[PDB]
Amino acid sequence: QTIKCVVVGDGAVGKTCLLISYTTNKFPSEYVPTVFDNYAVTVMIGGEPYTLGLFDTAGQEDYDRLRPLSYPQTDVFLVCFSVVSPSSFENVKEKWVPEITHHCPKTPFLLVGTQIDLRDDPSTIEKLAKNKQKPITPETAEKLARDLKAVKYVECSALTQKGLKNVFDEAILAALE
Amino acid sequence: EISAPQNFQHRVHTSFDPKEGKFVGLPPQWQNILD
Ligand SMILES: Nc1nc2c(ncn2[C@@H]2O[C@H](COP(=O)(O)OP(=O)(O)CP(=O)(O)O)[C@@H](O)[C@H]2O)c(=O)[nH]1
Ligand SMILES: [Cl-]
Ligand SMILES: [Mg+2]
Repeated sequence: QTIKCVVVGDGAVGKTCLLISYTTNKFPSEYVPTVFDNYAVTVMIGGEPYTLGLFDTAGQEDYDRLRPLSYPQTDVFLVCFSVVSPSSFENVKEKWVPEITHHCPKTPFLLVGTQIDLRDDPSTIEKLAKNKQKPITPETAEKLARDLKAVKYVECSALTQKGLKNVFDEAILAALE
Repeated sequence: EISAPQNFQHRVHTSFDPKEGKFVGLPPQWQNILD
């Protein structure tokens, strides 16, 4: 059978890189915003192969009416934010969870923190500090996941691949559960 | 355990085509909204 996994979240959060890094073990060398892309991979769990269908959506608000047309029969959502983008974290509560709830009320989702390799980056810590803000800690991310009311919180880096496979392994388990 | 993913396929790629001035490579359910 086919697992339908839909990835949502603000622009610049890193959804395309997350997916290309995992499905291909290559990091995209360019930034190109998404309207819509559908990729497929095959995964095997306990001897049983599954097609994992991965829906890469646009985080730009311009696609608010169109994006959800892709949400029917979703098995699991990845609701993404960048651990170094507080505005993307706020929109999880304000835009993204409300959106996927409305369309798919009984579908499980994971809260996914992206770009964790940038937490200890001096010059992104600087960019944040010029507007008196700071990265999101796991402690804070995990409260939001509990409260909002996700399967769990996972985080990763598409660039280093730290925790990346785990994100999708938990997505797969959520869909099959 | 769960295997690493295999047999990567890029099935749909939607873009806006400025020469034609319309989205191209659309999912079918978007198509009957936009075309
Ligand atoms: N350092 C670092 N950079 C990342 C990571 N993931 C993505 N990026 C960078 O962040 C930018 C945004 O990545 P992209 O994957 O296009 O984000 P997106 O969420 O798909 C944007 P849209 O919603 O418009 O499709 C790119 O410049 C990319 O190189 C990461 O884990 N680490
Ligand atoms: Cl399934
Ligand atoms: Mg993208």
